[PDB]
Amino acid sequence: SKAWNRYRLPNTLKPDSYRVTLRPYLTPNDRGLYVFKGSSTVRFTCKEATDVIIIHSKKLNYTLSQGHRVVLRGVGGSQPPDIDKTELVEPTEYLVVHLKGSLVKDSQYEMDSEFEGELADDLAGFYRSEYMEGNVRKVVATTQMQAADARKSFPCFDEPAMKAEFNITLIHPKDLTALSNMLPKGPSTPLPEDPNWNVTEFHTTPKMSTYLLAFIVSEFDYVEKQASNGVLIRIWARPSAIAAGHGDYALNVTGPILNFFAGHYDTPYPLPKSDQIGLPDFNAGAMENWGLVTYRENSLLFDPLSSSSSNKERVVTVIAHELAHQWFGNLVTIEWWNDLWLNEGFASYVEYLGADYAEPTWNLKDLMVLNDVYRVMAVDALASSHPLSTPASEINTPAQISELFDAISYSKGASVLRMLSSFLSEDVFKQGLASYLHTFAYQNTIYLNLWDHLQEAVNNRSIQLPTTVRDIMNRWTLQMGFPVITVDTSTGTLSQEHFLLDPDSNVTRPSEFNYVWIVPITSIRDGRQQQDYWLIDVRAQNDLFSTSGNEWVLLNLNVTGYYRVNYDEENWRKIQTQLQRDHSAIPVINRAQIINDAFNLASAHKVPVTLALNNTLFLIEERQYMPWEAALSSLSYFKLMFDRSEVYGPMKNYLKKQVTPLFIHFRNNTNNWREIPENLMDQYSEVNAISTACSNGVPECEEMVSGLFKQWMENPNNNPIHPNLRSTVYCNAIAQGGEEEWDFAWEQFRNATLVNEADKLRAALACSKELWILNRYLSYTLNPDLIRKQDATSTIISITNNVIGQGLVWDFVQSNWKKLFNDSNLIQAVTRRFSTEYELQQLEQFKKDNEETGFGSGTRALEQALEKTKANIKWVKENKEVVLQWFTENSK
Amino acid sequence: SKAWNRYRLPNTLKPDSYRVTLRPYLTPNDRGLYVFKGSSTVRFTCKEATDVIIIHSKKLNYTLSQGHRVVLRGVGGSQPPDIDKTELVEPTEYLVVHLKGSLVKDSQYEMDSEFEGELADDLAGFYRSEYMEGNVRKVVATTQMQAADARKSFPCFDEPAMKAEFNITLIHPKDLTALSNMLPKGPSTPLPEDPNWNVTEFHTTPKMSTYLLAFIVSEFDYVEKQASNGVLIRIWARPSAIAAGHGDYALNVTGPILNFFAGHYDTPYPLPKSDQIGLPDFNAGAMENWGLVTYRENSLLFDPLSSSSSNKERVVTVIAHELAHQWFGNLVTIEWWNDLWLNEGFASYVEYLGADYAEPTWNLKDLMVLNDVYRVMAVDALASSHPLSTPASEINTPAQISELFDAISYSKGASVLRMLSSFLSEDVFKQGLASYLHTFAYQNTIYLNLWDHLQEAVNNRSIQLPTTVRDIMNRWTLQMGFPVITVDTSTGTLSQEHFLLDPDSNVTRPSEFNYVWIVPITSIRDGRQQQDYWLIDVRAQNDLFSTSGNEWVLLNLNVTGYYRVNYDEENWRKIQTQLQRDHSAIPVINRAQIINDAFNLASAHKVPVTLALNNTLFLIEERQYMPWEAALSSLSYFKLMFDRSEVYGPMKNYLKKQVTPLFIHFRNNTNNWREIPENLMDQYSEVNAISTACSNGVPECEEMVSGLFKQWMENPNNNPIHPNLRSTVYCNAIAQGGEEEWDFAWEQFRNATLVNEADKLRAALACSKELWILNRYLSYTLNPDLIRKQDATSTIISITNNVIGQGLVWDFVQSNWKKLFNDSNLIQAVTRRFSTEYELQQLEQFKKDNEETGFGSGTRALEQALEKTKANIKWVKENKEVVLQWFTENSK
Ligand SMILES: *[C@@H]1O[C@H](CO)[C@@H](O[C@@H]2O[C@H](CO)[C@@H](O[C@@H]3O[C@H](CO)[C@@H](O)[C@H](O)[C@@H]3O)[C@H](O)[C@H]2NC(C)=O)[C@H](O)[C@H]1NC(C)=O
Ligand SMILES: *[C@@H]1O[C@H](CO)[C@@H](O[C@@H]2O[C@H](CO)[C@@H](O[C@@H]3O[C@H](CO)[C@@H](O)[C@H](O)[C@@H]3O)[C@H](O)[C@H]2NC(C)=O)[C@H](O)[C@H]1NC(C)=O
Ligand SMILES: *[C@@H]1O[C@H](CO)[C@@H](O)[C@H](O)[C@H]1NC(C)=O
Ligand SMILES: *[C@@H]1O[C@H](CO)[C@@H](O)[C@H](O)[C@H]1NC(C)=O
Ligand SMILES: *[C@@H]1O[C@H](CO)[C@@H](O)[C@H](O)[C@H]1NC(C)=O
Ligand SMILES: *[C@@H]1O[C@H](CO)[C@@H](O)[C@H](O)[C@H]1NC(C)=O
Ligand SMILES: *[C@@H]1O[C@H](CO)[C@@H](O)[C@H](O)[C@H]1NC(C)=O
Ligand SMILES: *[C@@H]1O[C@H](CO)[C@@H](O)[C@H](O)[C@H]1NC(C)=O
Ligand SMILES: *[C@@H]1O[C@H](CO)[C@@H](O)[C@H](O)[C@H]1NC(C)=O
Ligand SMILES: *[C@@H]1O[C@H](CO)[C@@H](O)[C@H](O)[C@H]1NC(C)=O
Ligand SMILES: *[C@@H]1O[C@H](CO)[C@@H](O)[C@H](O)[C@H]1NC(C)=O
Ligand SMILES: *[C@@H]1O[C@H](CO)[C@@H](O)[C@H](O)[C@H]1NC(C)=O
Ligand SMILES: *[C@@H]1O[C@H](CO)[C@@H](O)[C@H](O)[C@H]1NC(C)=O
Ligand SMILES: *[C@@H]1O[C@H](CO)[C@@H](O)[C@H](O)[C@H]1NC(C)=O
Ligand SMILES: [Zn+2]
Ligand SMILES: [Zn+2]
Repeated sequence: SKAWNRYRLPNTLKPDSYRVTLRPYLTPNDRGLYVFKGSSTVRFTCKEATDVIIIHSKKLNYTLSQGHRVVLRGVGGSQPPDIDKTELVEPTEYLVVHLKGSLVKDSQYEMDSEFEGELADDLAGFYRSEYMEGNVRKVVATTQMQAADARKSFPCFDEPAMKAEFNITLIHPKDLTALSNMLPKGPSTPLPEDPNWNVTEFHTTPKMSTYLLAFIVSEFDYVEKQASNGVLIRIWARPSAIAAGHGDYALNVTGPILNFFAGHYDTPYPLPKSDQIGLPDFNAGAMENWGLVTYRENSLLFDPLSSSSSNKERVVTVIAHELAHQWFGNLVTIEWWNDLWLNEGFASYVEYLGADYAEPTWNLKDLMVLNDVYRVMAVDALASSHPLSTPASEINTPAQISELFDAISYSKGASVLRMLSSFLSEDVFKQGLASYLHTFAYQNTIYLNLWDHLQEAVNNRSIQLPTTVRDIMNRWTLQMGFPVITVDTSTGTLSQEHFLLDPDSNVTRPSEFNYVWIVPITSIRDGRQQQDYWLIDVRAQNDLFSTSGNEWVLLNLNVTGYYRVNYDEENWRKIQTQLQRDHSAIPVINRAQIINDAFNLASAHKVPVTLALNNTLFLIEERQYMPWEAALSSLSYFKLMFDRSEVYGPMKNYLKKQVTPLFIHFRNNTNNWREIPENLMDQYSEVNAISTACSNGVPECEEMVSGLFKQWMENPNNNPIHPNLRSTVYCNAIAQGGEEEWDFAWEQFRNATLVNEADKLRAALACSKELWILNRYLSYTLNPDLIRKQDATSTIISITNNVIGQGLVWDFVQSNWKKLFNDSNLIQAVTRRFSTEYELQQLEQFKKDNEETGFGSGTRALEQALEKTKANIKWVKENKEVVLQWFTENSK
Repeated sequence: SKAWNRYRLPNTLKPDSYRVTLRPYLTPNDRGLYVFKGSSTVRFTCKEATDVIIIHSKKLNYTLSQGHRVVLRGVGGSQPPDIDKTELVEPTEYLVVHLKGSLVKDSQYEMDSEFEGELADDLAGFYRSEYMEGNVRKVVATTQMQAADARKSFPCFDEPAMKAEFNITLIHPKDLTALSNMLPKGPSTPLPEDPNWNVTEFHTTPKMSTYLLAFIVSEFDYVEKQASNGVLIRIWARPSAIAAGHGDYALNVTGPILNFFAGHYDTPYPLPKSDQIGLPDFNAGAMENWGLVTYRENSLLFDPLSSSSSNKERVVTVIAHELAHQWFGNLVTIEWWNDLWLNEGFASYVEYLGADYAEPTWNLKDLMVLNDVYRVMAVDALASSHPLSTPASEINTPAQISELFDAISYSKGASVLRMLSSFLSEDVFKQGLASYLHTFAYQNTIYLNLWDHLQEAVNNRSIQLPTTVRDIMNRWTLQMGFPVITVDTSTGTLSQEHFLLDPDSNVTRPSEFNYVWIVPITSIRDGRQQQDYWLIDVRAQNDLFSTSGNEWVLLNLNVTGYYRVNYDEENWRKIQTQLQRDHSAIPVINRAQIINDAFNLASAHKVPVTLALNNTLFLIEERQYMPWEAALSSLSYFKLMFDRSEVYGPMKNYLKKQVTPLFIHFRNNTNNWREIPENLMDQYSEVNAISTACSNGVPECEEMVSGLFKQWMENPNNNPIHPNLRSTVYCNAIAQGGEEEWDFAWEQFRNATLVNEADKLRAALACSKELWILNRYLSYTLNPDLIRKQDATSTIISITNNVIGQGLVWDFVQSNWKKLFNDSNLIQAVTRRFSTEYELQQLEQFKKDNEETGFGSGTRALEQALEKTKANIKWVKENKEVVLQWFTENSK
């Protein structure tokens, strides 16, 4: 009941501005520690009389000044009380300054601090990243503040609605460049006590959130170009990468995307520059720090001679995502983390608009169906999912915050925005967004603020909707999950219900909306688009959905809406007949839909599993990427359920049959692998045909990959494998080979100069079929001299995806949990095969054994794993015989 | 405290003779059950007045007669009390007849019973075995009584010291032959109620134990020959096997071995015939029933065109073993099961004398070192081992009895007899045994009775020993374990201590002998045998064991003694120098000894592990079977400890290097696999070279086995693989191949006509590297339509030996224990890889979870698994780095 034991800051104090001086030491001290020393003054306003200053502080040591950890001074004549004592409260991460009296309402004060922290290799706060240039160790001081680590670099009111201006000074070796959000204010000057160091002050930032600050000291090089909106773009990276031209693609796209967004939203980018910088050690994909956007090397750099088309797509989309955040996150910021989707849903959707602008021939916007809609529907069909906007009172700790950086906030966020754009029209949507951005510039928002501005646009344009934007969109935002819409084409009746993969699962989170949605329904009849419809009730009838004779209908054209569709068996049969007659008559995205929806419906007991399997029969003559990818994504579940069972042979036999003609088509079309297709989707289709053919035993594919890899081994400096094919050739050559192939690939990995090439090798090494080799590799993932800490969990996950790595990794996780934790994606990956009572009991015991240690940001993933495991046991029992028989009877 | 709740029969009643009539029904009844109906009268003597008749009865249903389950009558004027009531007490397996008064001391009585039981497919008591002749189902009624199942066929005083004569009548279909211990008494007559059945009475048996009775009804055929001692031998088997000539080898050897034993022990076989019969369904290897010896088909039948030399050796040794029992077990019988070694140790040793007689060119007696001494030293180095003669009061239940049919009773029994023969001389030994057999014919013995007769021979021959036979041999019989004898060749000092694989293990069983032995020590100096020595104390000094200059000594010539030997490092170094200079200077058995002892000493921390590994270096030029087999046996532990670890590659690389020249030698010597070596040991050496080369990655071996198997697949009716090579070619071709090879081998298995061929295929199928295939195969082992119940556990063990089958089988055992148990070798096999705290905790939880179900005859194996797992964790921690480095540095 003491304020310093509660996780949210009091509302009594609100900062105005800060100055911060930080000095990283890039050589270890006598104790072998890398440290930084700093000072700060924060000016703040008392909003309500209080005798305590509660401010965030994490892993900082204070130098005493005038008898206490801090000094408190008046501003504009205020006369603050004396300090009694200070304390550091570790759980809530506060410095608590107990005062001898109360501060005065609507008065200002300043607090000065002098402090020191570790420049750790922990990827959080002010931290160190390392690389080698030949035999010379290069050490970089860099930052990652989001969500709650700005407090690990200096004391601050570290919540996103506590916006302030920041005056940053970096003291650094004179040979190294200091970078921050803003440009330097005047020249750098020698430090008086030691002229081997420079003092670099930066101009004051705009009013902004603490989680967006960045401080970097390095000897990076850069390329640069003024963008057409007058903003300076620089791409910074290790000197060898810049000299090799690997920053050139980022330079080609960054300024043009930034200018595109500024124009599209009628809202200028207000800062003089936007630096993009690639770090050797970085936790997430990238981070949108305002003026100094940071990236993993693999998300920013690109080598036209060794990076794949998929890598190129990653670069432009991640850049577009980070640039989208300059508007959705930086200029306008979430009030609190519970509404994270206002940042992340927007950036995840808007990234495709930016990438499409930069690369108009690629057709990327379409991939959102796979990358966003279907990615998130897997978890959002669980009773243990969570709403897009969780109630703010439930999100308090750093672990609970971290947990929200998930498929819901990103991918469901993007999907619901895609749907909204569709029913408003994009022109009306962007009009409402321009108004939103203008109104809340330099401020913070909740979900209701967005609806108000979209409503203003709807009202201006006289768009008629069945109710207000707020009431439609609250259904998609405040309750978890999504509906299945079931059509009876005999009568034209539609109904909706909350779609649950397990009908038996226990939804315990109440919804004031009763898990009923207001649903925009598009549709086609025999390939022709019909009038749009709004389903407002649990059930309705309309002749739009009635058919007679040979006619079929499909709902959700191009899957713009966040919902699944079921039909009566007769309409499904007509759809299957269409797929056999001329599959091109159904839009490509809807061919993906038919497959993906039917597999999920089968899990939920809404269609027979043989109906979903029958929907894959036409794939033998499908050449498009997307329907194959949707099928392989759904069948991934079958592999997880069955790859340790009698069902697996027939399953592989079936996939071998379905993919062989496609594999042969590509063998011929590429002139025996000499060329790659012109169209991006065809390039992806080719990779999937190869991967699928090889995984399922097509002998020509096994011969091809082993032959190519052997040719590379014989000529290591002349890699004969096209970059697009490397991941799959490397993985399958390692799977088909033995110790000699593995060791070759490991040495290539250790000696890698490109992160893209290292990443492909690192995944490939997990493809060994030999248990002893997987165990040895597991031991390397934990050694930061061998595999970078940023990549440890990724590599462990690659091992667990291998059927032979399953028991290995699960036993390792159970055995080492305390050590791993104390010193989410992992839980999800290691548990997804579970389909037995034995495994369930292990998982329940794992929860019990580690309840005290806690599961931190993996807490919800554990609940979800328990729910899925229970569903899987029942699903396997119900389906194993029918599935075995189906694959056996259809694979010949 | 009621006698009927105690496991041992009272001493109040002792049977004299029995008549038993049994009638099996070889077609199912209306309820689908196969049943047998029977009657019995037992005549018994009251030794002490009692008002209860406690007699064994298991799974029998009684037909009421004169108002009770049985009728009690007087003999020779006795006048028994009326019966009050009877009860069946299931735990102790008794029929309990409560009387209205007491029986009279030294009077006789008769008890009549009429009963019915199931002719189950459970391999115990009177049971059914099944085979197909074309499409016609053949059903056989057959028996297995040992230890405690005679009571499952008729009520009896079912303990081995309750000897009696038996008068057996079988009522059977007129077309089927009835067989029992004795020959028929007069002609068979039609059953009056139904002339489709014959009534066959057999002559009275000698006085004998209930566990030796046999009753068989079949349409088997036979071959026959009168043996030179006038005894009729017949070999009986399914008609197709006999017609094919597959009983001919057994006929060649059986009579001659029987006559050899009768001559050797100066003790005639007293019965008119000895039938050998091979059953399609049979639990153990064979069973020595007096006059009607039963066998698995794979232990009796032999096909010169498809069976291997190893199979041939199995046939002659198992026949010799069963014939040895006619003297050691049947004529003279253990008093109680605690002294089982008096039957099984003798048969296990004497089998080699008989087999050597029949096949004098094979040199089999030598293999006892591998098959007996080293087989048992593994378990007898645990604190949880047990003495050869366990105290009788500890052995009470059928589970505790069953448990004693183990490596101690068989192999340690044989080893201690080998040692005894060596120090007495065989001539003195057999003189004492002839006296033993003469004195105790038709009676029962304990271990002390044997020593008394051996002493009589020693006394007659004036053999001088350091004490009596009893006092020497009690050290080897009444306490578990064996000594390590450590020699300091600097001073000629020897000492002994109880050898424990884990120095930290807790020996809780006290020994009145303080784990000190009296040890006969043979020795050689530079290849020349020295005078024998007796170590009587914990330590001694003698110049026999002192060396100077270049001389070396070795103790335990040809490993006649049941002990391990360690030396000072200097003598070990001279031994290693001898192995490098001219390994032929050390007797072949002692080359096996040097290897095997050093590996075990290394586990016990008595020598560095690198010393044991260094002792294998000379194997690169070793061509003899035995030292290689001893090395591979010891290295099996390294494989179990390391085949899921980084150590395994270097280990395989080392074995590949060591075996390649031998593999190439055989490739050349056999004219590229066209021929097999003439000498039996060389034939075994060839198989081991192939197995080892293929398991460890010799490319010429992988090519050879895959090529041969493919050639067979292309010509299924013309198998190109020599029988000696089939097990290893089949296993490695399956491991190297995929689903197509596996499926070919499975269909060959299902269609097999020879048990020998089926057995090789059944083992080979467990060699798949694909987890899904092993899981599918696991599901077949449990289906009695696919794999015979007699072979279920064997096949499961083959799966668990595969590194990929480890997690599979262990999880299966944990998950299905209650079901498996309620509806020992398995425990030992599934746990032998355990070397981690994680696995230990699983094992401890497994014990806890199933404590109530109990572990029956697997109880001691579980205690041993716990002890070994704890030792393994420590051993891996202590040795993994040094072993990794050694294999890496020595494999190049
Ligand atoms: C971070 O740097 C900025 C920019 O230099 C500082 O803002 C400046 O602060 C000064 C001193 O407070 C402002 O002048 C004063 O304004 C007050 C009204 O609040 C007036 O009563 C005084 O007479 C005086 O003129 C100045 O306007 C302001 N400049 C800008 C552009 O806003 C800021 O204080 C720095 N913060 C910290 C903690 O160092
Ligand atoms: C199993 O069969 C044997 C052999 O037929 C039976 O042994 C025979 O039993 C009879 C009747 O007891 C013996 O004759 C009797 O001997 C007693 C002395 O105990 C004497 O007082 C009577 O005057 C009478 O002669 C006969 O000697 C004996 N034969 C042999 C060779 O031992 C045995 O009884 C049968 N057991 C059962 C339970 O059916
Ligand atoms: C902060 O102080 C603690 C406690 O004295 C010390 O262990 C730690 O090393 C200090 N951190 C730094 C970066 O100096
Ligand atoms: C360091 O300061 C000097 C002036 O004192 C300036 O010329 C130089 O460019 C600065 N260098 C860096 C890397 O900040
Ligand atoms: C960047 O654009 C230039 C000019 O259009 C082009 O030549 C170059 O290939 C582009 N670089 C990359 C890496 O795509
Ligand atoms: C709506 O129209 C009003 C009045 O013309 C205008 O001022 C306002 O900016 C418009 N809002 C939106 C969201 O278009
Ligand atoms: C799947 O197709 C088969 C073969 O045409 C058909 O018999 C079966 O009914 C289909 N399954 C369903 C659920 O319609
Ligand atoms: C490792 O990479 C270096 C530098 O990029 C290259 O020169 C060399 O060929 C590679 N080393 C090996 C052993 O292949
Ligand atoms: C013995 O009786 C029990 C109980 O009535 C019955 O279940 C069982 O089938 C009987 N056994 C035989 C072989 O008839
Ligand atoms: C059955 O009995 C008859 C005499 O009744 C006899 O001739 C025949 O050999 C007997 N057969 C068998 C198999 O016991
Ligand atoms: C049995 O002995 C005969 C005669 O010596 C011999 O010809 C035959 O090969 C032997 N049979 C077997 C199966 O060894
Ligand atoms: C020992 O000798 C006695 C007297 O000659 C003889 O009767 C007895 O059978 C012999 N015993 C043994 C075991 O040789
Ligand atoms: C094993 O042999 C190596 C190489 O000759 C030697 O250095 C080492 O001492 C030996 N190990 C032992 C325990 O003697
Ligand atoms: C199975 O064995 C039979 C009878 O021994 C043989 O005739 C036939 O060739 C085998 N069947 C197959 C399919 O190989
Ligand atoms: Zn983002
Ligand atoms: Zn035996």
